[PDB]
Amino acid sequence: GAPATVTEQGEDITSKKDRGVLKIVKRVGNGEETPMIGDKVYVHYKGKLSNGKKFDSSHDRNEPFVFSLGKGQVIKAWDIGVATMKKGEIAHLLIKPEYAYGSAGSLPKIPSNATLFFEIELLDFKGE
Ligand SMILES: COc1cc2cc(c1OC)OCCCOC/C=C/C[C@@H](C)OC(=O)[C@@H]1CCCCN1C(=O)[C@H]2C1CCCCC1
Repeated sequence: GAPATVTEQGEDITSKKDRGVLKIVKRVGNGEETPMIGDKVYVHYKGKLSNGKKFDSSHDRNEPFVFSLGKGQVIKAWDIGVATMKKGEIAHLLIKPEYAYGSAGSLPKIPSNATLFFEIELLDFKGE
């Protein structure tokens, strides 16, 4: 599966290099420019828990997901991962609980020590 490809071949994009966020680019985006901290960011995504028990998509809501990069408005893995993406790119992220919801989790939706996979498409990013 898509997760196992990332676990195998996938780029370690953490600063500490602890394999905590792993990345494969699936469709290459456009321009040399990736977003700066603070940028307003527009994505579509699909996401799941590795346990296969929960799934979530921006499409279930019929619209892009929007947030300010690097404000901790998402999990650390998104602030890291999306910062590496070009306009128009689709990537896969596989994420250790340390860069998601950790030992506490976020019950009931996310258990203690959960691993998460996302597919992300970066639609646009505008400046603060
Ligand atoms: C544990 O809570 C949730 C987790 C996730 C989605 C949740 C959610 O309920 C608040 O609602 C769906 C719409 C997003 O609501 C706005 C804020 C999200 C920010 C924050 C909670 O999440 C994140 O940063 C990440 C990345 C951005 C997309 C959502 N994501 C999630 O962790 C998903 C999660 C993904 C795995 C399957 C279950 C849901």
